[PDB]
Amino acid sequence: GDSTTIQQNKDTLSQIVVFPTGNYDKNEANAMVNRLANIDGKYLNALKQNNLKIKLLSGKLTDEKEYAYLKGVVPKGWEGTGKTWDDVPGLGGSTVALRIGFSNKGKGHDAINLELHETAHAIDHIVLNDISKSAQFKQIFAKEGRSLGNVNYLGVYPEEFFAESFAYYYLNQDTNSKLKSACPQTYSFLQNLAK
Ligand SMILES: [Zn+2]
Repeated sequence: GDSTTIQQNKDTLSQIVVFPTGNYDKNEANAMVNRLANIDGKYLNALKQNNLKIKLLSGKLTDEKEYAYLKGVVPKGWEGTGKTWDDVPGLGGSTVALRIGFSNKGKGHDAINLELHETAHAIDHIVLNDISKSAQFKQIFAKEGRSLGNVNYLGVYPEEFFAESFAYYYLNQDTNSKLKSACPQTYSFLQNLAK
């Protein structure tokens, strides 16, 4: 095809994205925002309507004043390695905060791309009003919820199954074909949300 949808979507992301104060990888930051521009303008416009910002980081999480209490708190599975939220690869909630180079697979998380996955935790719980609670989805989540692995993440919150399957549905065609083959009803659910 062409780049027209991506050019509009990267310009819509400009309106809600926040970069570091200096000393960061500008090609990988802009490539993260391009990988998120490749998703859908309807959800990008809806997060812009909801003023939900994209915080790109290259430093301590505790250097943002909204995470100043988040120094010694220990997240699930990091007690055994002695680690805290201050060094997290990225997170989501009232805002999504994302660490350049650490949102890559295998940097202290098992997700295939944590950028798109934490962004999808925002699309789900802002734009779709947490559709992951809904019993029609839940029948499929109980059927197919772990056929793409990552089971000590996809077994903790329902946004994890949605966002990992959504990342397999957006990131690359080998992951499209793997999700279609492993979670077939889930691809038929996701196409009906996406259309
Ligand atoms: Zn997650």
